[PDB]
Amino acid sequence: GSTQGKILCFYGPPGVGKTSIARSIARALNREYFRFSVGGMTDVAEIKG
Amino acid sequence: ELLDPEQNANFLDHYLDVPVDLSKVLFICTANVTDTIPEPLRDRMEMIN
Amino acid sequence: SGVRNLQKQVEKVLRKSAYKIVSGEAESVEVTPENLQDFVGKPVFTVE
Ligand SMILES: Nc1ncnc2c1ncn2[C@@H]1O[C@H](COP(=O)(O)OP(=O)(O)O)[C@@H](O)[C@H]1O
Repeated sequence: GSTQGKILCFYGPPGVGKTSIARSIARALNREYFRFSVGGMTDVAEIKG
Repeated sequence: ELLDPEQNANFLDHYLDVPVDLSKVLFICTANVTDTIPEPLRDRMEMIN
Repeated sequence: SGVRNLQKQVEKVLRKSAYKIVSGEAESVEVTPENLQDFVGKPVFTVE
């Protein structure tokens, strides 16, 4: 019926076009986009202020 | 707590205690190789390739 | 052993029912055990 959550992941060689299709879905579905890298962080406070 | 489909609905952060309601958000994740991600986290989302 | 976590689950399920009422289709959601996995998704743990 309504939208439902689920988590999903993409993986493959760098530069395959991953993020570009991500944004393409954001404008496909019409939802708002916002990228957020989290590589190598350990300061949990950034995720919670 | 973020990625749990149910507990995002009452996400809270140290600054403003009041729960937020993320339930409609569509999280997505990108990893160059899917295996390095710790097992409890990798196990929820599907690993599309 | 505490009941707080079940209280959160049933809360989420209820609020989704509220979302099905206030804007959704049904005027009276009718939860059934077979239905529940719809609302809260598939069971995660099973193999006690
Ligand atoms: N099928 C495709 N069509 C058009 N552009 C592509 C395609 N695949 C990859 N690209 C381009 O390659 C780049 C890869 O970027 P992206 O997926 O956004 O992040 P990453 O660089 O991590 O893959 C983008 O500039 C994108 O336009």
